Amino acid sequence: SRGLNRVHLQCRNLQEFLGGLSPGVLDRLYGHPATCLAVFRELPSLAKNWVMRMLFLEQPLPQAAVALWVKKEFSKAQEESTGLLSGLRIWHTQLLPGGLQGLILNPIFRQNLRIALLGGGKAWSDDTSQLGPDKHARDVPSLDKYAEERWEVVLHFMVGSPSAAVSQDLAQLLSQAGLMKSTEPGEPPCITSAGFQFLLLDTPAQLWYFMLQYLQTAQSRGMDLVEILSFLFQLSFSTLGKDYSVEGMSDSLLNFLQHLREFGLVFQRKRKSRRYYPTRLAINLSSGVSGAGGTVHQPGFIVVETNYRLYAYTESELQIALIALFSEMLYRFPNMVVAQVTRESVQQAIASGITAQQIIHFLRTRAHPVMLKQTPVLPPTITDQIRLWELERDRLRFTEGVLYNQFLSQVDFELLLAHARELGVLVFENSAKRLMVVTPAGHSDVKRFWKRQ
Amino acid sequence: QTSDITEYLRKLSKTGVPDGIMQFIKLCTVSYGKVKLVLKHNRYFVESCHPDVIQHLLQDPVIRE
Amino acid sequence: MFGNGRARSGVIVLPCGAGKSLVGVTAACTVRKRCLVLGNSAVSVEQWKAQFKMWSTIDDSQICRFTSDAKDKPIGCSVAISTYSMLGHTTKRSWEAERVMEWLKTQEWGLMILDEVHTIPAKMFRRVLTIVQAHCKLGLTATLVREDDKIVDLNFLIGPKLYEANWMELQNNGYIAKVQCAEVWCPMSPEFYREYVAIKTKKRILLYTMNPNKFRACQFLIKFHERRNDKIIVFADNVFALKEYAIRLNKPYIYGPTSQGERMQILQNFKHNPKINTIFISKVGDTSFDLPEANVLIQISSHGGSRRQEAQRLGRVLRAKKGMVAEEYNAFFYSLVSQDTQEMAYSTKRQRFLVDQGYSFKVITKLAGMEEEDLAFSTKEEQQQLLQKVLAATDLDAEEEV
Amino acid sequence: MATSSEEVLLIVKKVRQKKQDGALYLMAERIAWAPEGKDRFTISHMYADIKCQKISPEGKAKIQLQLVLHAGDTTNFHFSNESTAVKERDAVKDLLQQLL
Amino acid sequence: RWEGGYERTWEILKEDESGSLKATIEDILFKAKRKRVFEHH
Amino acid sequence: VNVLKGVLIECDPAMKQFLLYLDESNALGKKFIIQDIDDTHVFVIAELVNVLQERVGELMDQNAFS
Repeated sequence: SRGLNRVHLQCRNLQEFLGGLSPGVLDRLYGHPATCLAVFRELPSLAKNWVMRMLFLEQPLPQAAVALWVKKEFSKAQEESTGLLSGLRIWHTQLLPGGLQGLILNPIFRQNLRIALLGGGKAWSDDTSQLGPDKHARDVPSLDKYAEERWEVVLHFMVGSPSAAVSQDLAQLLSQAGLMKSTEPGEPPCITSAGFQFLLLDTPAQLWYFMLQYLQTAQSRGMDLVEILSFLFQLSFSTLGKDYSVEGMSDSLLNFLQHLREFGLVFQRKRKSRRYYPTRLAINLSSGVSGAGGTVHQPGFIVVETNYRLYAYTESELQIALIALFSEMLYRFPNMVVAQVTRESVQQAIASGITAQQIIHFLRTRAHPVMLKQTPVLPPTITDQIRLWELERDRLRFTEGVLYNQFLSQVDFELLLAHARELGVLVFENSAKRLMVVTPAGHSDVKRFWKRQ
Repeated sequence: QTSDITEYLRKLSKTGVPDGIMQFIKLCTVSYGKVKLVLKHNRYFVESCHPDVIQHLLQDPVIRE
Repeated sequence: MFGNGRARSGVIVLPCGAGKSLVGVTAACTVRKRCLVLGNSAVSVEQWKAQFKMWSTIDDSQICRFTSDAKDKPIGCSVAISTYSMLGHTTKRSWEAERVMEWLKTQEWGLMILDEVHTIPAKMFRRVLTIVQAHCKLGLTATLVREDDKIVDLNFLIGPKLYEANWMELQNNGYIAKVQCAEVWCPMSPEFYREYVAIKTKKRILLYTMNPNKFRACQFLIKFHERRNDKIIVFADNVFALKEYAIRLNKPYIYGPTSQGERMQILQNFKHNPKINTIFISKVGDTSFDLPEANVLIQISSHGGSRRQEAQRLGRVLRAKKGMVAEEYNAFFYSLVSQDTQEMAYSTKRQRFLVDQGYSFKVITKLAGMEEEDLAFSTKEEQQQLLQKVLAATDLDAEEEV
Repeated sequence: MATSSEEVLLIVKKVRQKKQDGALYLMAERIAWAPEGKDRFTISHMYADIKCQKISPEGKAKIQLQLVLHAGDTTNFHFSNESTAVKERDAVKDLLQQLL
Repeated sequence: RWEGGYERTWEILKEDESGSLKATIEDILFKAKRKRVFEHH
Repeated sequence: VNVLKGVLIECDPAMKQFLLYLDESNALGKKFIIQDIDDTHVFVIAELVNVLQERVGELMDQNAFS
């Protein structure tokens, strides 16, 4: 993985991003709309059952009640939830409030935990975004086309803008997460190695990371306003606000609203005001970790006979610019016979990255054609040929460094090897010829240790 | 004849003719031959079809009986 | 081919290790035609004649052989077994070829039985239709195209393509061995690669051919099948290349310029009265007197002029371990191809032919287990002594005529 | 010897049988002509229903093994072992008459 | 004499789309499902 | 002190001599290979990276032939 492991699982990315935030921002995060998200995104039952324990108990409990609640045949699963206890960063171990090592949760989060489960009040039904009492009365299939257009524009920036001329700043945004790579001889950015896998599963889990990308700056942006705004589209459809958000807003709320609309999770009316309605893709974000859909017959079907892998053709306007972005295949006279002489076109794209797991994922999981009709394994004997093409780019290495030669003793060269290894500037060592490669970044420090020993 | 197999190709495409370039080409080589029988040489008869005989009189019978 | 009383000239596809000369005799009885067998060499004379014994009475009534010095009944029969048109030399063969050509156009004009026409040029086909007035032609060739040509089709003079059989049904029944293709790419030796891009003569062919990294793999493949006492034969296009491959590891060997009396007993030492297991053949001892018919074949060179002759050799040599295979595999087939020697030009074209034969194809670049085996050329000193012998070998060493 | 008819006889691969170069396996107390790489056995018999066996002399170039049954069925076995045939064509004859 | 009957047989088997218009495979399915026997022992 | 700056290139032992043949054939500079560490590590002048890109046309052709 090159930057997508934290996207498949949502409960792991939220705990990692929470550890590197400001203490004043985390205080405002502990609200009533955030209580239904730190538990629903989880999966194990042990990490979810401890939330109800800290709600009824008013006094801190020691660790003796925890080591006994596992009875005798359950402490093995207790160590798995130990690392997760520090991920949410909501508990606190005291000294001895009534026994030994008393565990207590932040009372700021405990107050808002009962509002969204048992107790209530009034401010919860007054603020917008989190509520917004408004029904839907607009053509639903007419708005589904705008949800696909928001994601199609992103595809143009990954290729090089073949026919788009919008002013959306989306090329630099995806470059921070390692998805888009800036072209060195030119100026339109291309795509990285991890960007190919995003155009395969087509899951709305990646759009959740794009919303928290602007918050990573930690300058003048708060999380309490983003968390209360992201809860709008999480309630599927029939969750609006008419014009209640217009009266209660500011300059910071309008900035995050324009960026979320361009992602493909919510649709906004003209003039960037009036009534807003979330898209259809936001339903799959709260359902599971992935999803499928978009076809009813699946006309595509590959070949499992030869080795050039005849890719599928004739589908829609999505697979036309998608295969050319992978490795730029070829086409003949009829209905665009793609991938017919794959021998040199694949090696052109592998020279800029080790894109080996994305081609196999696109060859095996493209529309589920062979695994439903046929029975044996989809790839024949190409699993070894693909690995051979990746090893061809390992025959050389373009890196700089300095070499030290002509020593005197053998036991003296072994001491110098530990100097470059601890600092992290050592690449390759040789005890038979007394040779060591040192990167130029730490060249001014290795020469000092040799003059003293 | 090639005119019979053309109708089966148009029904397979389902409301669509195969372009039209190869349609006018279906008029070149036909089924013709010779048979040796009691005549102790050659007896000119091929198949029960009819387009295989019309396009031949303007070559061999015009120069020799 | 003949199922309505008409002609329909063409070439049919049939398995090689099932009876290529057997379908011609059976078809000659239903067609009811005084056919004429035209073989490709000397081995085709004894094959076609064997089918006229246990199936008809033509062997002792209407038999004739114009080749191999026989001339049995020149007048009174038309069914004969000749060899295309290789019996027509200028001046040297004057009245000999005249009596054969004149007396053939009078009492024979039936079917032109042809076998293995994918390596015969169009110049020989002109002399075939000239010396005989056959009214029909028969094609018995299992290959698809000829001499690996995709821009010029010279098959319209001896019958074009007619019909091909389902190789998936032929292989999964008991007609051909379960060929398991697996390419073996061996690294190039650095001591022999320096002189390959140094000279500009034909001597560099033997450099990568005598690869010590490939010789260790060639000996490992023999040892891998020695414990399984299976019929294995290493193939090689060059004549003086397979000789060293058998003397270093103490095994017999045969090649072209040897002797007719010597190969008469050695050929019987593998099928009739065997005594030797590992034998090395070439392009001469296969379509001359008897078919090899082994089980495991190893290809060393893949750049010779015979880019289509080894296609039919894959079916004739690699025979099954019984004759009526059920549904499991057992036969193996590897290929030794050098690396960084400009050899992939032919190693790529073989993939288009193997996918049509229903054979399993795969690539294995690392044998994984070759170093941990009692083999030769273990040290770097023995590999250096081979350089002083390959470069010292004269290129004139070929036959002895002027 | 342990008076138990031990030591499994020599197994010879690839043996012809009327244009069928299958495989004749010599187990312990019974013979089995295993059809190539399979699990069943085509010609299934034992070391009892075989009357007399015949071989080939030194003058004949061919080497065929004939097993005369009891109902008049004679099945020929043309040897084709490329490894060792001169030393094994007699071993098959010897190990079938010296061990019963 | 095989091609004399094999050529005319393919002409009928190729026009197999005409049999799908008749409700033969559909009328039997609805009648074979309603056959509910009752032999309570 | 005595130092030697270069470009570390990791390769195959059987492929190391491929770049050595170009050293005795190219007449552009004084010497192509400036230092040879082991059978899998060679050096080259840092200002010859763009010049080496021209030799890819003849190196990639024989690479796919392996």
